[PDB]
Amino acid sequence: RECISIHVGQAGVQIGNACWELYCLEHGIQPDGQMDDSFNTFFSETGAGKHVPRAVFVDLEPTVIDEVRTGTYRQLFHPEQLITGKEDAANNYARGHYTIGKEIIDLVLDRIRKLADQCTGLQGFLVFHSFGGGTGSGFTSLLMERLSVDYGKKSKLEFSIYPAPQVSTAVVEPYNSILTTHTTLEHSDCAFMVDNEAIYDICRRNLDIERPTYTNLNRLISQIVSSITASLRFDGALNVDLTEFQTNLVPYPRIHFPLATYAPVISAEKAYHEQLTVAEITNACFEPANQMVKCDPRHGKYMACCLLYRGDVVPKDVNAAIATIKTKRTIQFVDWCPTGFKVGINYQPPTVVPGGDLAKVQRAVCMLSNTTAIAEAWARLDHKFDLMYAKRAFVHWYVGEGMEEGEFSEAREDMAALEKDYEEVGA
Amino acid sequence: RECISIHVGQAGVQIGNACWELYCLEHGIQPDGQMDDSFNTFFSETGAGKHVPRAVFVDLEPTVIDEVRTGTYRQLFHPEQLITGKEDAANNYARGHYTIGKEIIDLVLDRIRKLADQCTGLQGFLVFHSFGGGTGSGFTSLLMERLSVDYGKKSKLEFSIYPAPQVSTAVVEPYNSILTTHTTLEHSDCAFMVDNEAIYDICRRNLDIERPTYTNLNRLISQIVSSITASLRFDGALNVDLTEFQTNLVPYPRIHFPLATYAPVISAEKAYHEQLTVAEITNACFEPANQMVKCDPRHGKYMACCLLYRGDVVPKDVNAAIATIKTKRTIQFVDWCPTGFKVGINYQPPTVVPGGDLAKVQRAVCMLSNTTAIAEAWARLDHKFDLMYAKRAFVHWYVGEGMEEGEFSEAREDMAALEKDYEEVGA
Amino acid sequence: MREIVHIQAGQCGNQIGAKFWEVISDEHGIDPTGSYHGDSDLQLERINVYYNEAAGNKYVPRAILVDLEPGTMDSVRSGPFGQIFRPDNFVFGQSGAGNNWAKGHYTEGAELVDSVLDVVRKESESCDCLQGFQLTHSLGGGTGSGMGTLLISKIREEYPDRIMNTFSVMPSPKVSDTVVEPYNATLSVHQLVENTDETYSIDNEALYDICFRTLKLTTPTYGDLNHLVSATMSGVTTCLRFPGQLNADLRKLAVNMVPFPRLHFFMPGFAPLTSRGSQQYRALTVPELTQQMFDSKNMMAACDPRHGRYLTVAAIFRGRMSMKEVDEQMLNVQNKNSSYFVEWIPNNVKTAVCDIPPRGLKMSATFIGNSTAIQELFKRISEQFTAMFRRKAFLHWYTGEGMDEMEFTEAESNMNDLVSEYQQYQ
Amino acid sequence: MREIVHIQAGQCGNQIGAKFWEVISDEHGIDPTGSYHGDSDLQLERINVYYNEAAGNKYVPRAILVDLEPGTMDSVRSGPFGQIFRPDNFVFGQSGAGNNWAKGHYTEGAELVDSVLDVVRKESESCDCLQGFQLTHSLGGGTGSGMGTLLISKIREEYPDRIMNTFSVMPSPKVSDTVVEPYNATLSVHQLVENTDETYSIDNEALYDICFRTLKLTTPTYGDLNHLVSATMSGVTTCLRFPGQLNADLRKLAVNMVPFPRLHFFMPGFAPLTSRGSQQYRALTVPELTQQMFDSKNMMAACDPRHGRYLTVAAIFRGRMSMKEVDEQMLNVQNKNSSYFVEWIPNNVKTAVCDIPPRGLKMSATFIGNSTAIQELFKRISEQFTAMFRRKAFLHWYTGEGMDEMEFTEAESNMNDLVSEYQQYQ
Ligand SMILES: Nc1nc2c(ncn2[C@@H]2O[C@H](COP(=O)(O)CP(=O)(O)OP(=O)(O)O)[C@@H](O)[C@H]2O)c(=O)[nH]1
Ligand SMILES: Nc1nc2c(ncn2[C@@H]2O[C@H](COP(=O)(O)CP(=O)(O)OP(=O)(O)O)[C@@H](O)[C@H]2O)c(=O)[nH]1
Ligand SMILES: Nc1nc2c(ncn2[C@@H]2O[C@H](COP(=O)(O)OP(=O)(O)OP(=O)(O)O)[C@@H](O)[C@H]2O)c(=O)[nH]1
Ligand SMILES: Nc1nc2c(ncn2[C@@H]2O[C@H](COP(=O)(O)OP(=O)(O)OP(=O)(O)O)[C@@H](O)[C@H]2O)c(=O)[nH]1
Repeated sequence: RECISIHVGQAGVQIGNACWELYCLEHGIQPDGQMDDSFNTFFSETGAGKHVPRAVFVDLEPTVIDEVRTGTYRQLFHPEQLITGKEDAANNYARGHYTIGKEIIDLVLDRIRKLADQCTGLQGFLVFHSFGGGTGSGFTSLLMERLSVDYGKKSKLEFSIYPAPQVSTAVVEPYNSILTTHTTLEHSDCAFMVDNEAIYDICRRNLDIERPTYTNLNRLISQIVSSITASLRFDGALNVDLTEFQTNLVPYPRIHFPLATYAPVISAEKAYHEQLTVAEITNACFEPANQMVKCDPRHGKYMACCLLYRGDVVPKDVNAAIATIKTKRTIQFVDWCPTGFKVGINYQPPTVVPGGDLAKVQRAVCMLSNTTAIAEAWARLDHKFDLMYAKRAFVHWYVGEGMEEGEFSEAREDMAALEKDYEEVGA
Repeated sequence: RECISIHVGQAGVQIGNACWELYCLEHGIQPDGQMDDSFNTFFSETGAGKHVPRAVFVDLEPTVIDEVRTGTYRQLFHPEQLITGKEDAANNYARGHYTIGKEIIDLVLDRIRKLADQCTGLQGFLVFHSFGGGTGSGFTSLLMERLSVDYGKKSKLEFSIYPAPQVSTAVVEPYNSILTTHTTLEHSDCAFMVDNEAIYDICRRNLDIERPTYTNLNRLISQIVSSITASLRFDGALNVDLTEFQTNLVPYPRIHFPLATYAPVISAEKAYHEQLTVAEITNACFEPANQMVKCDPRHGKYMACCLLYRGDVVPKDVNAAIATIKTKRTIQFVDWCPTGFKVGINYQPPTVVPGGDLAKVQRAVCMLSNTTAIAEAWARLDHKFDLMYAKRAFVHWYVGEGMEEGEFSEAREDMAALEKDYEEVGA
Repeated sequence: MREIVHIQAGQCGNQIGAKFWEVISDEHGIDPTGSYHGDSDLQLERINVYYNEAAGNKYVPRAILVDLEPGTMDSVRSGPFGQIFRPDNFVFGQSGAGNNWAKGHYTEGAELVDSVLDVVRKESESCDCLQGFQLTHSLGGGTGSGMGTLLISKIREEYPDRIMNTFSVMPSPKVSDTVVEPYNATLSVHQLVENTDETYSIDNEALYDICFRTLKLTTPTYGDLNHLVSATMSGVTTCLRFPGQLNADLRKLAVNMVPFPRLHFFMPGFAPLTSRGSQQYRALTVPELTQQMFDSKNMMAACDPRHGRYLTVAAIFRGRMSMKEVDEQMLNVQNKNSSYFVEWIPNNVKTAVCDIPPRGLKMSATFIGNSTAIQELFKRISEQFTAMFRRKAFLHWYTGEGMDEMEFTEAESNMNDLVSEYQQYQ
Repeated sequence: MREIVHIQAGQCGNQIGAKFWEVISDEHGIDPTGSYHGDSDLQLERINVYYNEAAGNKYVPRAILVDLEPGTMDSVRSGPFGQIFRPDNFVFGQSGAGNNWAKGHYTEGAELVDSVLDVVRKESESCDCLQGFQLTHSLGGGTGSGMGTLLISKIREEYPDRIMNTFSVMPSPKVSDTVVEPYNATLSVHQLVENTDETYSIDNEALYDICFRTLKLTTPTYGDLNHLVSATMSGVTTCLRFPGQLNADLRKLAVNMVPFPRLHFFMPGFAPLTSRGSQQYRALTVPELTQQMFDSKNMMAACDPRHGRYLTVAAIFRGRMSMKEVDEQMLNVQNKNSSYFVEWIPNNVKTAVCDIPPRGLKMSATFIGNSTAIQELFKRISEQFTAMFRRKAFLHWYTGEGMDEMEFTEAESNMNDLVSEYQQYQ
């Protein structure tokens, strides 16, 4: 069993440098690149007493590759794997795809090809990017379509960072988001999402970080993305494979947009005063304010859910916990899937970073919930797009790249068809 | 078993001084000319505690012989073997052949004759030159024809340096290349080729030498030419003789123009981070950008191939590697030779130069591939020749030497017949 | 003599199968290395009925562990008794089923079934006389339900005269650790009813109910649940492993307990099941444990037997006891519960006894029960199957492996046939 | 008494021949220097059947190592047992064949064959009574196929009454370490079918398949492959080296296994073949190893025997065993596989047994098999030969030594004759 993880854009590599420091600390791998079958799925054996990750950090702008090369994790990462471009994407879906995209994909597509030949147990893929700009929308979408025609059958786990309703960083983000989702709807088997304002809510009420930064945001992202693959790295009472997220969560091949949320999140001084057992974390993960994406699940219905635990978590009590969740009539499951639960247990506990904001805990859970609650988020994203599309705002840049008004309307009606399906399936 | 190696021209002796330093370092021979049956095939026993190579560096211009005489390898090489001329060839195929060639061949042809009498196991010959100028075209071609009438049956391994399509050093190089190939087509049993721009590509993407020189180019040439004879010097699991390159690569007596490429090529800091096993080097040697000559093998078909390894390389895994190459439908073998593979193993590992650019590796491979991919290279060389031949460009120098328009047309139609055969055999 | 070839399919099947070889190895007195250190000579007399003689007086088990993932075998091989199994029997693939019946039945199983059928063939030819096959699998997941059911059909055509024992755990609505459990359950029972002559329908929630009420353990893990179901496997195969006053082979149980060919889904049980603190306050006599066997709590299935009627029940006793007390106790249980026993059979209680009880207990008995109450567990799986199938939910993953929706409709018709059959004799 | 003159031609032939003298020297108890240190008297009783008495109780082997290059002898002479061979037997040329059948058959062999024929003549006259010749060569290359086949024809005319044993490894399409292998293979079998009365058709990929599946070694080198094929050479010559209850000479095997003069290309095998970790989990009894011998995995050729039918098979057992178990096991293998045995022969299984097993094993057996499945390996060599010959590819090097293309067409006709002959009796 093995897997490879690529990173795209500023959002990807800032997760990449932040998550791989956590992976090397779990397996006792020092930052200098050295210290049995637990680290094999992410790290290779480099001859004798040395390892290397199976990853590639690619970005068109060189601002982010040079600091990783001259950072503290210089010897851990391979220097040739750190790919750097020549020209910036400039928050344009077209520019990072066609002009700058076409001249660099030939290096990375052949690189990951030969990087798979030394591998033998490639279960799938998981990518890290953000459709809020150009590199994570244009270059990523070109990568997904050219990988699906080559491999196709293998899974792809998309982890994109979407914008909040009112809070945002860019101003032309819905154009990049609506254009790239036209290609991501059919080529992605599953795609987890994260919001930028909701994650601030996680650290505000619970962790009490009144002045957080993107460094603190990525550390709890590392807990999420490492928990889903914790079953493959270590043994457990009920192990779950990476392909389990395709069968048990995707009821239909185009409805593959689940939410995400994680618990417990607690500070140092609060960790010793709060009791930690499976009950409150099962009550807290379904809490609407503790979600990683701004969607009200009370308005919608859950299609599918999967619970994976870590640490000393016995199976007799967690089955009682979900039984209390089913009889709770606050939330409501859909009639098309009454047995909407997938339980998973792992003995390896959650680790902590030296000097990190998160405290140590004997157990944890990662809740990925499939629901129709993202339909109102997409309609709101499409609603704000119609105001700018009617005035032809920010259109002269994209048509100056080579595109035209055709795919603008194709992305609109395709997003309208996505809304037509989520209202039909929720009946 | 023994062999002798001569060198011609600037390109030959700059390979000669660069390759013989590597040969003396393998067998523990100090540069001062002294330190059982491993060094016998290249070096003789000079009485007691002293050796000498079986080679002769001949060049018409004296610029290159005097520096070897006053260099650092003064005592290693015999002073009488270092032959020097009187007048420069001046990038003229005719001048280095007839005017200056005829007065010096009588010294070297009789010298190598008596140099073979002390020898007893002369397997063949291997020469080093370049048809991009005059000495490696005129004086070499006169040497090959006068040696084939004397010996004939013995093999001859030509290692010529051909020009790139757009990059070049001289300006009248296709006249020298097309005229000398009329004689080299019939007298050479096999002829490996190297390009000047492709080898820069080897050190750019892989070794990352942004400012290389011809010293660095010749060191990896020494790894190539020493690997093909590594089976004769040291014992191996599957030894291959020098005559194996004649039977297993030449399907027809006039189609004897194979390509060359070598792997692994990796820098010092990248050697410790990259894993080194037989899989990726077998995937990398067939890579079109890692070739030593600018030809696209995807356009053509492989006629014959031979893989020779070095170091600790077991036979069970390399047979699996070539099996993965056959089922890979990216490349395609010709229907006239389905079993187009010749495997070779040697226990002696690849050595490194003190202070050299290449890093140490536990194993390596040298891939000499026979294919019809050189046909488009010859047609491009003939295409650029027709533009200059129509205007009679640079013709007054050759006819001033003694020649005329006859052999210009004979070289043209003979090269046209070479193209007619490569398109017929590739059907 | 009457060798039984063991087979372990799926994650749960390997776990309960691993506990099965552990608990019986202590009864026979086998070390984890494989050498004999038993105290009695009768332990070695019928050791060949599962094991094989080897050099150095070593005894290797005939356990063929099959799974579509490699990590499951590493946990079993690295167990306490993991070193006794044969390395050749550890045959397994690389890609898991991912909880899909179609993958383990058409694509992942078809490439592996050719390899495992050669392993069971050589083991079956080396024996003196083959009796049956003892399977451990789960209706949940893909490797247990898809591949585990497929190999039985290949063994059915190869050995049509031999019996087929299957200890099959199946899901429940209250304890459900899988979203795609009713599809795997509904498709598996279609294959089990035609091929298997014997099926022990065990429910997980009943094992949680058994450990909670009568045992009252503080922290029951999966290993404690395996100890209950593994004891029932050792209890049914007691008569052909030790002497007894009234022996009953596994075929003898089949003739008594299978009145019709499709009514072979039974409700196993085990007793005594007591806590560590409530042992001194209890007598080990036969009448008190008998009423515990017929109690709804002791049974390892969620169906309350008082909602139906017993077709035919078997009680395989163990230990030195009075035959009159066994013969009189089986009378009064059916007399004062005549409403819960069918009137069209004069005597429904089969019985058997052995002389060598388990280690650590003086007397014991194992309950096997055929009743019409088992249909309650099938219809709740049926309405779960019909609820998800009526809008084609979670079917597109099954169709990728060439599976058709007609087979889902055929499995639904067989599921309707099962619940109607038990309602006929109620 | 019945001396056998050994001969080693080619690189691979010298390697497997070197392992052959190594493995039997341990069976007889010979030091690398040449002195006797065996424990039993029977080891010295039939030591003269390969070796010769010398001064100081030294025993020199009758191994005539021939090769067209000098470096091969340096590796053999510098081996562990390289010092026991006679220096006079090390006869060799200077110029290699370069993987050309024509060079070793017309030019390089003709100048050397006059020297080596004097070496085998003096060795054959010094013996008490010549039995046969044991050859080790390879159909690949030029020195093994060209010169190794040529010396047999000279020995055939000189000793037409004596048998000719040839352990000939041959290429395969999956494992091919030579470009000009089908030309050397197609030309060599034309000479082998007319001269050699015995031929053990060994395939390299099967030895890789044997070491991978049943042995599961981590890093098999060529030396490990030589241990398998060298054991088969020691197994066939066991009856005329130690006492046995049913002796079978090499001529006795020929009369039983060669039903027609051209059908002398067999499929050898050896058993038991077990890993170091799977030895404790296995019984050394006779019925379990017998089914391993008839299994497709144990056979040292890529042809699956289930695609054809056995002409006649031989099993030369070793060690103290029950004759009834050997006589009853050979019955059931042909009874339950009657489709894979010819109906026009009533009994196809030859058998033999010896009392002195190999060192380190208590019981063992060697499989020799004649079957119609061997034609599959010939036709794939034929279509490879026809694919390269139909456009005259790689023929101009052969014509330099005076060879004509008619001989290639004649070898192609004989290759068509071989595959049609085995198809007749299928
Ligand atoms: N009484 C026990 N029940 C178990 C145990 N392990 C799992 N299970 C239960 O059986 C259910 C499904 O059985 P499995 O774990 O074997 C799923 P399977 O391995 O067959 O498919 P894949 O793992 O997807 O390849 C599972 O959801 C549990 O409710 C166990 O150790 N003991
Ligand atoms: N089982 C083994 N096979 C070997 C061994 N050495 C070589 N071979 C195989 O036999 C094939 C050809 O046999 P040889 O190595 O003897 C070639 P030969 O010496 O006869 O001709 P030249 O070396 O060209 O003079 C060869 O391609 C291998 O597939 C070995 O040590 N063991
Ligand atoms: N949660 C989170 N989001 C991030 C982080 N880094 C970047 N982002 C998001 O990434 C978005 C911008 O996307 P990109 O396409 O990567 O922007 P870029 O790489 O600078 O591209 P150019 O402006 O064209 O050079 C912002 O809106 C952020 O919300 C991070 O560390 N954590
Ligand atoms: N790769 C490589 N090529 C070389 C090297 N040295 C010379 N050459 C090639 O040699 C070519 C010139 O050929 P020559 O006939 O030897 O030139 P020359 O010896 O100076 O002859 P004259 O100009 O007549 O004196 C150039 O185009 C180079 O590409 C070297 O060290 N490495």
